[PDB]
Formats: sequence, C-alpha cells, structure tokens
Amino acid sequence: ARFEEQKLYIGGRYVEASSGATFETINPANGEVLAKVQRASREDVERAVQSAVEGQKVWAAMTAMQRSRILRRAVDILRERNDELAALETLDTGKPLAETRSVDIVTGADVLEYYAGLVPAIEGEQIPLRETSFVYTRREPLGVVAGIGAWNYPVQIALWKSAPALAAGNAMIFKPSEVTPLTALKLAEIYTEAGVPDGVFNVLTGSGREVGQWLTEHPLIEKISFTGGTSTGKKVMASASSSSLKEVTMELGGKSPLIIFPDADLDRAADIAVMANFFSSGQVCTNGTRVFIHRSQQARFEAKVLERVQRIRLGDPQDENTNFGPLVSFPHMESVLGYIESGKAQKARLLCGGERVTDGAFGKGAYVAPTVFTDCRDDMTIVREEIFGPVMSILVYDDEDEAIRRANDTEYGLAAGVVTQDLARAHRAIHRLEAGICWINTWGESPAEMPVGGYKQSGVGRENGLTTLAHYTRIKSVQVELGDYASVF
Amino acid sequence: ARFEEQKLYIGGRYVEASSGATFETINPANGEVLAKVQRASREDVERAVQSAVEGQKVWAAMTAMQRSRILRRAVDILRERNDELAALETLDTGKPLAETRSVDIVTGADVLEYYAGLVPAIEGEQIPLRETSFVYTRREPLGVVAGIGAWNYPVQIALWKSAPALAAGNAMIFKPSEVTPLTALKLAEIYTEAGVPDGVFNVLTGSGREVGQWLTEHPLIEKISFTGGTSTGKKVMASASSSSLKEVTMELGGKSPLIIFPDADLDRAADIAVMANFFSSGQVCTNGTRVFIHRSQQARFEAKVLERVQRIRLGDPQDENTNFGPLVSFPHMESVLGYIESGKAQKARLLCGGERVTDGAFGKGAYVAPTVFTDCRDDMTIVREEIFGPVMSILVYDDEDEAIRRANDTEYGLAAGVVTQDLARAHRAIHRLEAGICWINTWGESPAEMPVGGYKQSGVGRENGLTTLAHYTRIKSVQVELGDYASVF
Amino acid sequence: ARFEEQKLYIGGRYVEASSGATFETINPANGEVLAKVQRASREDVERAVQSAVEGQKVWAAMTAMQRSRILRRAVDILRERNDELAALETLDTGKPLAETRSVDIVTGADVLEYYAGLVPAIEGEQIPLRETSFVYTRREPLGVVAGIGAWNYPVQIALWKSAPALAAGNAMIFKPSEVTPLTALKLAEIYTEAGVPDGVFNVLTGSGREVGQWLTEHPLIEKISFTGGTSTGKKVMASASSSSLKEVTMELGGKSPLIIFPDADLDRAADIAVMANFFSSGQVCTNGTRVFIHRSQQARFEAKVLERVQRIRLGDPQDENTNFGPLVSFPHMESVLGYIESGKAQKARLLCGGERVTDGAFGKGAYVAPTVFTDCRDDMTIVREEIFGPVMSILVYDDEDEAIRRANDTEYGLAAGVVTQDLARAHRAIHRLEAGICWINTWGESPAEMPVGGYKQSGVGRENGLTTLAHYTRIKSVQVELGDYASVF
Amino acid sequence: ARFEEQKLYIGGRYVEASSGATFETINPANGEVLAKVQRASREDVERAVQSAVEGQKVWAAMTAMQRSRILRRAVDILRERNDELAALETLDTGKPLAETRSVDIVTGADVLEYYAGLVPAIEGEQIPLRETSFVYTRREPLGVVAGIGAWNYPVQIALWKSAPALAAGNAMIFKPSEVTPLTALKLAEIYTEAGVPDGVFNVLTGSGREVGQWLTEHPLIEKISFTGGTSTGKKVMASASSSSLKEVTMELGGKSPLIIFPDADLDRAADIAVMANFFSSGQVCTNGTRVFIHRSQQARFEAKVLERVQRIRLGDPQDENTNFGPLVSFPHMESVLGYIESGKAQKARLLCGGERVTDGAFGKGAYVAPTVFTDCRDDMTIVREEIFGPVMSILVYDDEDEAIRRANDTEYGLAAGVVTQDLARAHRAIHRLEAGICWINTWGESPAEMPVGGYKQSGVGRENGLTTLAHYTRIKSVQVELGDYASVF
Ligand SMILES: [K+]
Ligand SMILES: [K+]
Ligand SMILES: [K+]
Ligand SMILES: [K+]
Ligand SMILES: [K+]
Ligand SMILES: [K+]
Ligand SMILES: [K+]
Ligand SMILES: [K+]
Ligand SMILES: [K+]
Ligand SMILES: [K+]
Ligand SMILES: [K+]
Ligand SMILES: [K+]
Repeated sequence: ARFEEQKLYIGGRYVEASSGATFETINPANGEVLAKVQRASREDVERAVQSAVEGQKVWAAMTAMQRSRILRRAVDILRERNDELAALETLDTGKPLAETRSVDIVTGADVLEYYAGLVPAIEGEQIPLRETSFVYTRREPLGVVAGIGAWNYPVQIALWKSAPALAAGNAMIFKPSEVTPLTALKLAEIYTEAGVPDGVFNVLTGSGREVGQWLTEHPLIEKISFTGGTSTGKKVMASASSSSLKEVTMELGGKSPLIIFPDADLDRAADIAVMANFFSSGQVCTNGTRVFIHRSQQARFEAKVLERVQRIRLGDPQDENTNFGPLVSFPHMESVLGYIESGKAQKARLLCGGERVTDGAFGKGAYVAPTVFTDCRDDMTIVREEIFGPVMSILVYDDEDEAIRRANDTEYGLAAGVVTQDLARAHRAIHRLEAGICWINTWGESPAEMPVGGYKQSGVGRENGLTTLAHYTRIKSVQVELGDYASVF
Repeated sequence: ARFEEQKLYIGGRYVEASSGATFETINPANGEVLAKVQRASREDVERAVQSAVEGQKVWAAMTAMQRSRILRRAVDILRERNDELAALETLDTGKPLAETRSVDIVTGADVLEYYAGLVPAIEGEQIPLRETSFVYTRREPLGVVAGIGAWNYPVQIALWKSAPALAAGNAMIFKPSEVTPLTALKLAEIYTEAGVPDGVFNVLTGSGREVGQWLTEHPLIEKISFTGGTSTGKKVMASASSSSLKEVTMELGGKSPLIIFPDADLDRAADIAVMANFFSSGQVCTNGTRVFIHRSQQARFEAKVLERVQRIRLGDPQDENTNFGPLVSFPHMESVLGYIESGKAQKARLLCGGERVTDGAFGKGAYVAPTVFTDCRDDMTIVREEIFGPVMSILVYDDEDEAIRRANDTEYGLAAGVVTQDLARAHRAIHRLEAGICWINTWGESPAEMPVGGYKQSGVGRENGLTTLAHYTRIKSVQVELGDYASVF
Repeated sequence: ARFEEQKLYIGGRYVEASSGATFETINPANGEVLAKVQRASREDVERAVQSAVEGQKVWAAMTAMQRSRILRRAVDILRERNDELAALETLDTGKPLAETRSVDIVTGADVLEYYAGLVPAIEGEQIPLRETSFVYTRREPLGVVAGIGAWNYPVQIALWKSAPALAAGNAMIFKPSEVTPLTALKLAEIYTEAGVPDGVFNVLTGSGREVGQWLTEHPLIEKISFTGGTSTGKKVMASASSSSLKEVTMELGGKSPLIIFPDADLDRAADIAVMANFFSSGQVCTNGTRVFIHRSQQARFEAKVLERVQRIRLGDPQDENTNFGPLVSFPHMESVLGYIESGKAQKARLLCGGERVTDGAFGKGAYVAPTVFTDCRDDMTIVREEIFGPVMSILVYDDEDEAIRRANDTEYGLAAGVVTQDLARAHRAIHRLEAGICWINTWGESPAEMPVGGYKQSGVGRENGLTTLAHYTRIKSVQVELGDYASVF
Repeated sequence: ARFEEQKLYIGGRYVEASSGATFETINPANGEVLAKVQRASREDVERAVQSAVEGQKVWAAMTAMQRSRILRRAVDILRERNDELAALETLDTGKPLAETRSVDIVTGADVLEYYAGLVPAIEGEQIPLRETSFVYTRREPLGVVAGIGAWNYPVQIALWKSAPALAAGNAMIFKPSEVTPLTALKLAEIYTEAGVPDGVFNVLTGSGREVGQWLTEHPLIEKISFTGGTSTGKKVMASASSSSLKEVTMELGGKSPLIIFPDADLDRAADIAVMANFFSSGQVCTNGTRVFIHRSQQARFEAKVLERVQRIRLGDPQDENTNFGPLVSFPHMESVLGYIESGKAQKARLLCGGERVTDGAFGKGAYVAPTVFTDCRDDMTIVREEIFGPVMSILVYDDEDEAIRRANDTEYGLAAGVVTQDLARAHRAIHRLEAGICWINTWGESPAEMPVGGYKQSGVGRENGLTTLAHYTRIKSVQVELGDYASVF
C-alpha cells in the first residue's frame, strides 16, 4: 500500500477499530492500493457517539467568537495545505490535479470560512404578546449529528456538511464514502490542530450498509445529512425516520436539463454544455445531462460540441495538463459503460466517444471517453436515468413551452439552466423550471452564499447560504408570563 | 344517524367515493351514531391529487394580496360560525362546549388570520457575487401537500396545517382522523365560500392505514404534515421518505415536565399543574404530565391540587357549566384505564380519581375521572409512557440539577415548563430543558406567532410563527451570469 | 363654497381651531372655491400632541392582531369609499377622475392593507452571550410622529405615511398641503370609523411655514416624515434635527433619467417615456424627465413620442375621457411656463406643446400643454432642474458608459430606468445607476412590497416594503444578566 | 514635546497639512505636551474626499470575502499591538492602563472582528409581483462617509464607526477629537498594513467647528456618524441635513437612571452603581448617574456605596494598580468641579469626595475625587444635566410606578438599568423605561452583537449589532418587468 493503515478518528486522535476487518482504497488511474482502511464496528459507533456527546458540550460552552476563531484557524490551515490535500484527493478520486487544486479544497474551505464568520450572527426572535407576556426563541444546537459523504467530492462534501454543523454548535460524526476515505481523516486532523475540541468532529470508516446504517439508527444522533444517489437516499431517510425521527438533509441525484434557446450565443452554449457534462469526468450531481437544442440549431450545436470534445485532454490525473481523468472506480466504469451500450441499443446517434480508453497505461485505469449521444428521445434509458458518468444526451425541441415541459418531466429536480440573451425569456423560463439550483448563461458555480439542493426526488433541505446554518439548529420557544395565570378549574 | 351520510370533498363540492365502504363516527358522550362517513378509495386519492394539481395552479397564479384577501374572508366566516362549528366539534369529540366555543375555532382561525396577513411578506434573498453576477432566491410553493389530522383538536389542527400551506401558495389534501371527520368537511365548505379555488383544499375521509398511507405514498405530493402518536409518526415519516422523499412536518407525542421550584407560589403552581393535565380531559399533546415538586413542599402542593381537582365539573359537554368531558372514544378510554391500573399495580399512590365514571347517563359515555398519582418514580410505566388522558404524575425531587436531569431523561421533547419567581432561575432552568415549547409561570398558551414543535422523538419541523410559513415553500436559487463564461475545455 | 367649512381633526372628531384664521382651497380646473379651511394655532398643535400621546397608549396597549383588524377595517372602508374620495381628490388637485379612481385610493389603501397584515410580524432579536447572559431587543413604537404631505398625491401620501406609522404602534399627526387639505380629513374620519382610538391619527391644516414648522420643532414628536421639494426638505430636516434630534424620513425631488438602449422596441420605449413624463400632468416626483436616446434612434423615437403626445386628451378632469388635467395652481403653472421659456431661450428644440391652453373654458384653469424638448444639452436649466410639470427633455448619446455617466451626473437620485431587451445590459446598467427606485422596461409602478426613496439629495430613508415598518420602531436592547456581577472597585 | 509632529493621514500614508497651523495634545496626568498635531485646511478636506472617492471604488470592487479577510487581518494586528496602543491611549486620555489594556482596543477590535465575518452576509430581498414581474433589492455602499469621534474612548470609537462603514463597502474620513488625536492615526497605519486600499480610511486632525464642520457640509459625503454631546450633536445633525441631506447616526449624551428595587442584593446593587458611575473616571456616556433607591433602604445602600468608593484606587494611570485616573483635560475638570459646586449650593448632601485632588504629583494633573451626592431632588442641576465626570446622584423613591415615571422624566434616553431578583418586575420595569440600552442586574457591557444608541435626545440610529451594518448601506429597489407595458396615452 502507498500509505499506512488508516484508522478511526475519535476524540482528537486515531484509535483502533474493534471489527477486526479492513477494506482497501484503490487509485482508479492505475489500480494501485493506496491504503488499508479499518471498518468501524457497532461498538465503535457507540464510542464515537459518546465522544461527540461530551465534546459537543465543550464546544457549545465556548462563546460564539471563540468558535468563530477556531473555524477560521482551520480555514487558514486548509489554505496552507491546499496543494497537498489536492494531490491526495486526486489519488483517491482520480480527478485531475487541475481540478482538485482549484476546486475541492478551495470551495470547501470557502464554505467553512463563510460559516465561521456567521457564528456570532445566529439569533432567535423576540415577540411581544401583551404588556404582561412575551416570547423569545433560542436557536440551540441539535447536539450530535451525522454526515454521510459521497465519493465524487470527498473533502468538499465533508466541509460543506461539517462547517454549518460545527458553526451551529454541534458535534458531527462523519462517514466518508468507502471509495474515498482518505481526505476526511485529514480534515479531522486539521480541525483538531485548529482547536476544535476532542469529539466534535469524529470520522468512522466502513460501508453504508453497516456503519452508515448504524449512524442513521442511533437514538442519540439528532440529524442525518446524506449525499449520494436518490435510491439510496430514500433508504437512509426512511431509516433515520423510523428509528428516532431524526431531522434530515438529503443531497441526491439528478437528470438536470440545460435549455439552449434559439437566441443563445451558441459558443457560450457549447462551452456550458461541455462543462455541464464532462467536468470531473461527468461525476457531478448537478450535471446538465439532458441538453435541449432547437431543431434549427442542432447541426451547428453538434459541430461546436464535437470541436470542444475532440480537444478534451484525457490522461494521467497527476499531469497538470490533464483536464479529464478516469472514473472513480472500476465498478462505476462498468455501470457507465452499461448505460452507453443501452444508448447504442436504443438507437441514439453516437456523436463522440462511447467506449473505454485502454491505450497504453490507460488500460490500468478506469477511463471512459467523453461521450455524446444525439437524436435522443425522452423515453430512452440514457435520457431518463442518471448515469453519473461523462455521457451527454442532446434532445431536439421546437418551441419554448415544449422544452420547459419536457425539462420538468422527471422525478428529479436538482438543477436546471437556460442559455439566452433575452431578459424576459431568461427569467420567465427559469421561474418555470422545477429545480432547486438554477443557472442563467452559466453552469456549475456554487457560491458559499447560495443555498443549493433538490426539488422532488433530488433532495430534502439545502446546503450553503444563510438558510443552512439555521437548519443545523433547533428552535426553542420560551413564553415568559409576567402577569396572572387563569385556570378554568 | 344524527346527520346524513358524509361524502368526500373534492374540487369545491362533495363527491361520491368509489370504495363502496363507510364507517361511523360516534358521539363519545352517549354512544349515538352521528353519521356514516364514506371511505376514500385509492382512485379517490388519485382524483383528489389531480384536482389539487389543477387548483394549485389557479391559486398560485393570483397575486399575494388576492390570496390574502380570500384567506381573510375565510377567517370572517369562521368567526361568524364559531358557535355552530363549536357545537359540531363538541358532538364529534366530546369536549366541553365551554372549550370548543372559546378555543377550537378561535385559535384555529387566529392562525389562519396570522398567515393571511403574511402572504405578501414571503420573500427571497438577493446576493451580489461580483460586478458581473448575482444570485436571487425564490420561495416557491411546494405544489400539492397533504395534511393528516389528529382527533383531539380536529378543526384547529386542520386550520394550523392548511393555513400556512395555502398562504404559501400550495394546495392541501386533508385527511382528518377516522374518529373525528365532521368539522374538516365544514372547513372545506367555508374555504370554497371564501373564494378558495376548487381543488386547493380537498378532504378525504378514511383510515390511517389506508387513505393516510396512500397520501404518504403518492409521488406527486411534495410534503406530508402529520399530527399524532410518536410510534405512528415514525411509520408515516418513513413511508413519506421511502416513497418519494417528501418534506415532512411531524407534531407528535410528549411526556412533558413541569418543574415547581421552592420559591414558587403554590396556588399558581397548582393552577398551572391542573390546567396542564386536565384541560380537554387530558387529551393535549403538550400536557405537563410529569410534575416535579420539591420534597419540602409535596404535602402543601398535593393539598392545593386535590382542592382544585375536587371542584372540576365533569359532566355533559353540552352543558355550559361543564369544564371536563368524556374522552374522545371508548377504545381510548380503555387505553387510559389500562395505564391507571398500571399505576396502581406499580405502587404509585392514588390521590384523586382513578376510575371510570359510570353513574346515571355517564355509563353510556366514555368518562374517566380526573386522576392524580403521587409518590411516583421515573421507572414507572405511567411516568415513562404517554397516556394522553387525565392522569397527572407527581414526582418529588431534592435539588435543581437533579430535577432538570430527570426532566430531560426521556425520548420525548415536546414541551416543558417551570414555576419560579426568581429571574435567574427561570431563564437558566428553561435554557437547560430539552423541549421545543417552553413555558415560564404559565402553561398551554400557543400564540400564532410562536413556533411550536418537538425536540427529539416529539417532532420534526414546527407549526405556527414565521418559520412555518417559510417551511411550506421550497428554495430556488437563481444565478444570473452577466459576464463571460470560462470553460476548461 | 362647494363644501361647508372644514375644521381640525383632533381626538376622534372635528374640533374648532383657536387661530381665528382660515384659508380657501380652490378647484384648479375652474377656480371654484371648494371650502374654507381652518388653520391650526400653536395651541392647537399642543392640543393635537397631547391627544396623540394619550391615544398612542391605548393603541399600543392593544394586541398586534387587534391593531391589524382595525387597520384591515379601514382598508374595507377605503375600498367602499374609493369613488367618492377619488372625486374629492380630483376636485382638490385637478387630476383626472380616470387617474384618481384607479391610482390614488387604490394604491394608498394597498399599502395600508400590506402593513395591516404585517402588524403581528414585528419582532425583535434574541442573542445568547454565554450560559449566564443573553440579550433580547424590542422594536418599540417611537410614540408620536408627524407626517407632512405634498399636494400631488394627497391621500395616497397620507396613507403611505400613516399606514406604517400606525402599524408600528405610533400615533401620527398629519399636516396635509395647504393646497390640498380635503382628503386627509376624510381619512381621519375613516380611521375613527374603523376603530382607531381617538388621538391616534389627528389632522392639522394650515401652512408649512407655520403649522408644519411647529410640528417639526415640537419636543414631544419623535419622528418627522416629509414629502416635497428638495430645497424645502433640507430646511425641514434641519429643523427636526436642531430642535430635538428627531428621526426623519424625506421623500424629495428628482431629475430621474430614462435610458433607452438601441435594442429597445421603440413603441414600448415611447409608451414608457410618455407615461414617465405626462401622468398627473407631469406632477410626479419620480418622473423620467431626462430621456436618453441613442443617436441612431433619435429620429424614429421622436416620431413615436410625437404620435403619442398628439393624442393626449387634455381637458376637464371631470370628464372620464380626459387623461391629462390642469396643473395644481396658477403660480405653479407660472413656474412651469418659466422653465419652458428658459428651454426656448437656451435653444432647446421644441417638439410638442410649450404653452398654456386657454381655449374656451380652459382659460378658467391652469392648463399647460404636454411639452417635449429635444436636442437638449446637459447644462440647460430644463435638464438640470426639476420642473414638476409636463416637460420631457430628450438627450442624445453615443455609448453606454457615456449615457450612464450623464444619467448619474446630478445631485438628485430618486429614480432611474432602462429599456433594453438584453439580459446582461438590463442588470449591468441598472446596477450602475445612482437612484433608489429603478425600473427595467417599465416606469411608475410602486408595489407596496417595494421600498422607495432617494439616493443623494432626493431623500433620506424609505417608504413601503418591510424595511419601512421597521423604521417606525425604535430598538431597545435588553441585556439580562443571570450570573454574577464583577466590579473593578 | 514627547513625540514628533503628527501629520494628516490621507491615501495610505502621512501627508503635510496646508493650514500652517498646529495644536497641542496634553497628557492630563501631568500636563506634558505629548505632540504638536497639524490642523487640516479646507483644501485638505477636499483632498481627503477625493482620496476616499477613488479608494472606495477599489474597495467595493473586491469580493465580499476579500474585504472580510482584510478586516480580519486588521483585527489580528490590533490584537498583536493591544498593549502598545493601550499605552498611547493612556497617555492621550489619562485612563488607567488597567482599563486601556483590557477594554479600549479589545472591544474596538471585537466589533471590527464581528463585522469582518458579516461582510458576506449583506443581502437584499427578492419579491415576486406576478408571473411577469418581480423586484429585487440591492444593499449598495453609501460611498464616502465621515466619522467624528469623541475623546473618552478615542480608538474604540474610531473602530466602532469605521468597522461597519468599511464592512459595508464604504470609505470613511475620520476626525478624532482635538483632545485625543493620537490613536486614530495609529489605526490608519494598521488598516493600511492589513491591506485596506489607500483612501478607504483617512484621518484628519483639527477642531470640530472647522474640520468637523467642513466634513459635515461636504456635498460628496453621504453620511455623518458623530459621537459627542447632545447640544453639539444637534448642530452637527442640522449642518449635515441642510447642506446635502446626509444620512446620520448620532451617539450622544445621557442622564441614565439605575433603579434598585427593594428585593435587590445591596452588595450587587452597590457594585453596579459604582461601576455605573466611576469607570473611566465617570467619563462614559451611558453612566447610571441617577441612582434610585427605596426610602427604606437608603441608609444601608449609602454605607455600601461609601464602602466601595473609599477603596477606589485613584492615581497615576501608568501604575497597573490604579483603577481611577485623572479626567481627560484641565478644562473638562473645571466643568466637572463647577457641577460639584452647584450640587453643594443646591444643598444636595455630599457623601464622598467633591474636590480636586492636589496632594503631591496629583497637583500637576486633572484629578477629581470620586463624588457621591445623596438626598438629591429631581429639580437640582446635578440631577438634570449631564456632568460627564465622576459624580453619582442618589435619589429616594417610594413606589415602582413613581420610580419609573421619574426615571423617564428627562430629555435624554441613552441607557437604563434595574436591579431586582424578581422575574416579573425585571422585565416589566425594563419594558417601561424609555432608553435604547437597558441592563438587568448588570451595567456597562456592550457586546458587539447588541445594538446601542439613544431614545429621545440621546441619539439617532444605532451602533453595533446586525442593524448597524444595514444602515451603512443604501437600498436600491429594482423592478424587472418581463411582460407588456401599458400606457394610458
Ligand atoms: K479510491
Ligand atoms: K469555477
Ligand atoms: K423532496
Ligand atoms: K366521534
Ligand atoms: K387561554
Ligand atoms: K426530531
Ligand atoms: K385645491
Ligand atoms: K399601473
Ligand atoms: K441622502
Ligand atoms: K490629550
Ligand atoms: K467587562
Ligand atoms: K432621537
């Protein structure tokens, strides 16, 4: 293995698991074993819960500004170790260094930095009732919460969940994806160095069916935040509900539509469509995988997509010049290739790509070529289902109302976007699109201030923005009676 | 039957169900059959959903002030028909006319009135990112939502759920308890009379395991709001989750503590304790069923409680002089008597009542005497478990920290309260009590402005207050890019 | 006269002034004496203040919903009396019935309705400091406030000031313009009929130099809200400050620019330009009196403006078909004609109008033709100074940056607007314009929800929207210390 | 002189004034000339304005987080240089090192730190009107603003004014008191070193009647924030209004009441009263200079006050053991002694002090002993007027309503406090006190989160808290019309 054995992080240090079992994390670019990683047992979950209960008390007893300063110190460390953490994320995920060095830690720390400054701004309400009575609310910490991460942006997701949870005075137990456990453990080390109390951010490694479920079932955990697939999310939310009625945030899957209107800058439109499909090798939840183009512009648009796709630099993600890496794992590659074969079988027209890249060293990795299908139909499997790989589906439409109806005809509702130069059309279309994250003349930017999450089966709750901080607190209403009390008895 | 057969309410009128099945609603005061009530079929659920989808479009298309005026008109009608509706609620629930004429419709309409005024104040945010880009958010309706009511405050709970739903621009399908279906239908008529579009408030009658379940499973319903038992709430929330990842509000059970500190005026304390236990014959979710009294004041406190409980006027709820009616049903009375016998068996000292009242006409109704146990212990079944009847448990303590520790030692967290004249003690204690609804020197008041709901296994989300209106909307973030777009490809 | 003598309104009824002085209000269409009106003495101001102090206590002692219901009742009465008040406003101001029946009371009551619904939403904050201390704020009424009205929209201005004042729990003494006293007295009757307590809205008639000044100087008045000219506003605000440091709102003059970009539909641009200059005969503070047109569009634009100006229906404001009435007075007309003559003297090109209309019965009124100058230059008097009459100045520009710079080159900053179909240009340009009220592809609409007021010398503070209700309260911060107190002594 | 000639700070560096004139700043402990300081000319004011205009554009063009990080860097430097700055403040003000090292920079920096984290939280609103139109607001910087500081807390006031002004994207020109000009110049160096762009914080030294007036009259400055006496504030606010209608914040004088209720612990009451009168040698605007005690507890309270006053450690402010220093200046000392003599002449009973201290080296300084008058009456000059020195007035009352009425009977309204252990009375009494800053069972703490400012003639607007940041922005409302535009012409 490249690295030493990775252990559980509980109480400000690494501790041995008690399962007697490990799993391997693999580098998807070459099949190299990166590390053996311990599996947390049911007793380890209990241990992390008790540690979080005690640690949360220390954390909540500090002043708001003391918490703020500690989180700001964590941000400073993250900025300092940006390139080091980026190199690790690239090993674990296969995403290009060009991406990890500029996105993953940058934007994860951006959100932690944002919430760090807001700790003193967490306030309740005061409501007078009459001269002799008034109400005030408190926004108290939930206590111990759990985060369950996904494998596409491991440390970014860890930061986006832990930052508001910790800013709101909670302790979080975090379970990274079995596929990508490494950077989450580094984050825990950084929080401790920054001054976060022992127990406040603990990390348990292992599978979802076990460790994830033990967390979602635990009676002392007050909230679960999960990022991953919709089918899995339903199961997680159900377990969280039936066990102890936990509060939930779910950031799930999508089949987001990008509508290119006839008055769009077509070069901007093609830049947007390729960014919305092939960044992180197509493994982004918000990807615009159904691209709607007017019939009159189909040929011109295909030419523009083809030109951009042909110059994608697929390669070793450790090369600075690479902008397109392998997929995260060999099993994920198999799944994506299955969807590609489905697309061919249902007679979608293959424009670009469509197979595994095996030339030379690439045969050692999980590389799928950027793939574009056109002449697509709404009932096709590649159009209806999330592939979570580099596969764009181009759909022809004839009128604006039709495009919007078709865009909305899905159980998903994560993101949506339009490309048009018209003031009226831009806002009117976007207001009609049923998605939580809406982009006009752009795609993919997710500022710390902007709440993001899904409509419909794409999610519950939100992340980022002021609203998310409020949602990691629970409301206590206090009525103060200053006058008489009348009983009817 | 006292009244004609009750039909479903869909699309601004009554329609025939398609189940070919009915159930009865019984007057718990005298066992009389009040009405046959139709059971909705799965197809009737589909019918109600399609009606709601279309009606919601009409409703949302109006201006905010147009919706507000219509809701304010519904309020005016509710005030005008307060006594008539109260008469009906008393028949269906057995609650005293002195309660139904003063509380049920009064406080239900108060919440509708509150939200009616806030329709034009529902706003999103705007955030500048840079000269060339900004974000704005929209708070959009969820669309079609479903409310599932409880039997203790039928029309009030219908109003507390439907008011913020409609004010936020949604359509609601409401399922009242099988035990108490009558007033929800009247509310539906009133909304139509007020100018609410057909389909915006539909009412389906039937069972929780049938009609309730079909609503929680329906993929076009975006949110479920349920009030009822904690064990039932878990199944409901899990169903809502597993099916289509619906947003959820849960207002569930409690075993709420009332702590009487030694400096308290015992007359006020006794008044609060009695009000917190025997109002609506103890059928109130927020009731202060665990009463903590200091060892030095147990005797004096018990005397003041007995004094008050003795003059409780149990009787015909049709009598204005009555302040304590029968329970809502015979099976519930059976449940309550079961707990009372458990109290006796487990060595709790019986101070008041503890028997079914069967003299004269009371034998034909479901009357349980106001019951007080004392010398209780935390391990007793009557202390640990929600009874949802007129059974007060008095517990002795020795010091403040012990009292608060014991108050918090439950899986519940709905309400909590303290009685003390000391400024420091009042706020300090209340801040440590783990409940969503906290009262100082009072009990039971639930102003429209005050968000109410449970900590822990007592709930998810809140009702009333500004925050609840917010939670019947979904956030859409719109990023407007005014400048160039850079692609890495 | 047309009506009987109008007296002061103090304490829920009309009372005799103690000045022994009266003035006449005249119908500007025909010179008819409408009424003798009493002038408040210094003694009467004192009487109004004492009445307001006592009334404010009664009003503030009610619950929020009680105040809401009373303000909602006043709205109902205003809707009922809409046509009658419009008729009165038309007599007093000379504005066409077509305008007063659809704008003045409608939009005035719209704001009162808005704030009526918001009364229960006025809340303070709660901020925890540590375990042993927390802060809550109260948003308390200021107490007695004064509003000083303008003559162009008499009752709408009375409503826009009094509505948030009363909603926030204050009493207001209102001084309508000496030119237009009639509708303010009717509003006072209406508030009383709706249930507003005696003293909460008192009306004193008379001059700005006497009565207005005595209110602005009075030490028991806590806030002054003034609408009128910038020159006068400076003096009012200075007097409010030097007397007793009152809070202030000032809605003043403007020379607002309208920029028509070359991609604008010119029919729409001309419609906007004409509406922004000739509604209420050009007597609107927010009018777009500097109209910027690109050189390439100048000729076509002038032709389209000319077409519309030619079919403007000047005439008797009593005739429902009139859409352009006389000015408010002969001295005001003389001022406007002076500006028109300056325009001619300074070589601006006269496109339309430019003189008094005297034909037949029009000689008995103060009628000025809708006037358009073109080929204007930035240093012309008509371009630099507010005319407050029906005079449009059209200015040619060559590039976007130039237009925006010239638009901003004024001491005024009330409104600004752009007409363009381009998404990026619409927002980019508007973000750069230095005005409080900005319109894209429209002009003149002022929703109750939308805060309005001036940048620079056009205003201090805002009217309408949530923010304005807040500014009719004063913040009290309350720190509750629950723990020990440490002294250095 | 102890130090070199002090210059103006404009554009990120020191520059020579163009007046040809200087003034001296004197150490009040010993009369030593600390430095000659340049007087700014009218042309220097113009230079600072032009510098601020350009600097503000650079500052506002950064992202919110870029501004946040720079202000956070300034906080870090202030923390590093706390003791250094404290020592200079002690020289310039005479305040004890024990105070300046623990309060002045600590709490000034606390507010800068608070606002630094809030920069990304400044948001506008979004309001839908109908399908075809919506409004968004922007909170834009005012531009260039000016702050005029007072002499009692020179660097803290410079920070409390500049922090929200800079955080909101403005440049500020700051004019410290002529009495204490030294630390404001150091703050300017620190902002520059932290990365604040040249011109964003400029410092001009000189008199109030000259430099202060030239700033208040300048047409390019959009807001004035002034801290000082009420009499002076009226003139400053009037000049700001009459010149160009500037926005204003005024933090002015007080005669704040402290009410000690008869259930209060007299030791705690005495600690509060002494802290509320003698901290910073009585030179605090919010001081509780009118102390109300129940008639029956006057004797006992006087003895506890006398006990603590006798042990107050008056001395050299450079001695760490000193907790009470000389007054800020010899002319201020003379004013204070004049008030003391008025107290004697009006036959208030002198309990402690009441003389200048001249023993030994104290004779070279401006030392006035801690002074306590009792048997005071409401019509005495010392009770009516702000002394701004170490002079406590003790007043006997008989009932709560009387105490409150008397507490409120003043033109001032800055602060107020009550001492009581009773829950009801604490909140009831504090709700009735007409002051913006209210303390329960404490005095003097002013957390960054807590808005502070005066009712009545003690202020306009607020400092600190979320609300203050909002008041360093101006609201722009943008209405976007997406549909048709209708003209009446
Ligand atoms: K891996
Ligand atoms: K980017
Ligand atoms: K959902
Ligand atoms: K029943
Ligand atoms: K009640
Ligand atoms: K819960
Ligand atoms: K008139
Ligand atoms: K209109
Ligand atoms: K201004
Ligand atoms: K000095
Ligand atoms: K302190
Ligand atoms: K004031």
